[PDB]
Amino acid sequence: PPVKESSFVEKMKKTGRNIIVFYGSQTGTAEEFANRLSKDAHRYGMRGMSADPEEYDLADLSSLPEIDKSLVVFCMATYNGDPTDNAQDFYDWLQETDVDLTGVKFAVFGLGNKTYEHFNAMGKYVDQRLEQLGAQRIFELGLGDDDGNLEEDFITWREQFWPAVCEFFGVEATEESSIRQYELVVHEDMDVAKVYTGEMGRLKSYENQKPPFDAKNPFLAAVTANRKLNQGTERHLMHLELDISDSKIRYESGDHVAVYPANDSALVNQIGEILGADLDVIMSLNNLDEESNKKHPFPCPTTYRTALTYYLDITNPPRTNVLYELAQYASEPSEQEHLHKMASSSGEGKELYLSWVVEARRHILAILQDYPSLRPPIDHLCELLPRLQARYYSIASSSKVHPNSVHICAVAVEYEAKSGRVNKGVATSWLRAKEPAGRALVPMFVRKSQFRLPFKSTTPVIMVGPGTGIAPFMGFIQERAWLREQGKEVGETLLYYGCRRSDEDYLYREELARFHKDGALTQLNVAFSREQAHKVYVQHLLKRDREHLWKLIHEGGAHIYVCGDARNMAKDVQNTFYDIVAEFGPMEHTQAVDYVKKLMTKGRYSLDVWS
Ligand SMILES: Cc1cc2nc3c(=O)[nH]c(=O)nc-3n(C[C@H](O)[C@H](O)[C@H](O)COP(=O)(O)OP(=O)(O)OC[C@H]3O[C@@H](n4cnc5c(N)ncnc54)[C@H](O)[C@@H]3O)c2cc1C
Ligand SMILES: Cc1cc2nc3c(=O)[nH]c(=O)nc-3n(C[C@H](O)[C@H](O)[C@H](O)COP(=O)(O)O)c2cc1C
Repeated sequence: PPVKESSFVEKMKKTGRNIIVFYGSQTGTAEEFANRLSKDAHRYGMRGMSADPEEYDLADLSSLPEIDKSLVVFCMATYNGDPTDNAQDFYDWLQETDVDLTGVKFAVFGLGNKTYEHFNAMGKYVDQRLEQLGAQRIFELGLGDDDGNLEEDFITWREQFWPAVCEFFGVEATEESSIRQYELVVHEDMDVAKVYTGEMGRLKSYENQKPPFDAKNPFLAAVTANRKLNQGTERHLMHLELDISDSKIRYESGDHVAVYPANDSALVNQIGEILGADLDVIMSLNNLDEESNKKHPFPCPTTYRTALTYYLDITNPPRTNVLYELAQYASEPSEQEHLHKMASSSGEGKELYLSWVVEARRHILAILQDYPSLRPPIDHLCELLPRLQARYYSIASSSKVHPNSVHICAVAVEYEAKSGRVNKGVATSWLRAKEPAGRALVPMFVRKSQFRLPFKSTTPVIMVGPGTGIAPFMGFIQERAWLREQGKEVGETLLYYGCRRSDEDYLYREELARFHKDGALTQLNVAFSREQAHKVYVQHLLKRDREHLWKLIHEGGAHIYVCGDARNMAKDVQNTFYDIVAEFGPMEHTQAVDYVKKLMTKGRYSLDVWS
């Protein structure tokens, strides 16, 4: 229960703001969009501020009309058909309230991914609900699809949004001058005890650990084990064990473990070297808006090296506003023009951004090397880069068997980018380098999920997780085996797993064989996709066992679980379940779909997919 800030409307009145942009974000994408819209206000004679709804009480929206030409914008992401954690309060409020929002003007931009049944559910709800409550829409709902290109969807919406705002309120495009949000303050003689060295919350919080641990106060768990899971050399799949003893962290199979990684030191050093900057300068970036709660873009004071290493994202392709602001620092005309045009909503500038930056997966260093005239000051770059996010992993262990250890099953990311270089996954490269052996510590925390084994030990379980999708099921199988050892009555436990070849990347091969031998796994159905000319996938095995699965589903009350790739595997497995139901019900495809979607609402078809 966070302590709410005082009314955001009064803050707007006291600081001359007429527009406030709220963000529902978990990976920081909606947060950036909000900040971008907020900063935009200035270019149209208005003044905005972005804000975390969790820190506020949206009921004060009814007071917003008290400000002339006032407006509120919501940039909301959706997660599993639900609101972001930080937007749950606001969501619950929209449902319970009956407050009259007459006079309130709003606009909504939703961040979603079409590869989901509930595409932009949050953005759609917020947009619809504010209207039901009496507020009037000032611009159409935005539907950003992260499966195509979200950045482009924002550009398009934004380009139309402002002219519509200006026309309704009768304001002009007062043109654009580079404006810093922070001021640099170099520190020449500061006590080392006050310089952030990578911690996420309070100073020295990593050195002096105190519970409870969470996203703002992660627990530095020792890496007790880090072994290679795959047999061959095509790729690198690994199994790590994080010791959470004395952390008091609670967890259950199905939960996720998040880790705060460190960027590649070489990459950090090269960025500093190409900019001719001294990365060991101790400094702070202080907000020019002395009223804002966001005093720095990241924990300060600190060195540029530490910022680029633990607080800043220096690997993902930079967004258009970043390249736009950096353009001023490119001394070669043609290069200044290419960067400037990256923010176009159409044409060659847009196409170049999509192919040369996004498709080629060029990170900031690559751009600095490919456009050699671009030499921005390090301090402004640090202000522009997005924050380094934590990465989530499906805990591969059962707390009933390993209450003081959190297991991770992950594939190391390393690929040839069309940018011509080899790109390395931040968290996995970092995880892979951690050696059991001070100790190898990993800053982490647990996030509870709704992916859970049936409450009743007798309820049948059908698990589908090819590749790394196996990771929560190792926890499930462990727990189910443990239940049998405790004398309990355990229903059928079926695993449908898949890999390329039994001698290449069959994860947990020995463990799964043991569980099967001992009866913990009623069936171990493995699809080896490359051992023959045609592909053999998990859904092929499900179709093969359609008769039995239907019996378990329709008569046994079986629970279905699907983990892994959400792009193709999940949809294909879902389609196969449609076919099974349709044939054995029997019923028309349309009803089969409803039947399966119903199982999802009744908690009997759960997902843990990602891209
Ligand atoms: C809820 C959830 C559960 C997850 N569970 C697990 C898990 O249990 N095990 C696991 O291994 N992962 C899991 N992940 C994925 C994990 O969170 C990270 O996204 C993954 O490990 C990569 O992170 P990274 O920092 O190593 O790579 P990053 O530096 O974050 O880079 C990731 C990006 O690289 C790009 N990329 C990757 N390959 C290519 C390529 N070949 N060509 C072009 N672009 C490419 C993509 O844009 C990808 O988004 C899960 C993710 C979520 C959201
Ligand atoms: C675990 C997970 C679940 C998601 N579930 C949904 C969903 O149900 N619907 C949707 O439209 N998008 C979904 N998305 C996509 C996000 O809404 C989209 O990537 C958004 O840009 C993230 O914004 P953020 O960085 O501000 O949190 C999901 C993404 C992840 C990683």
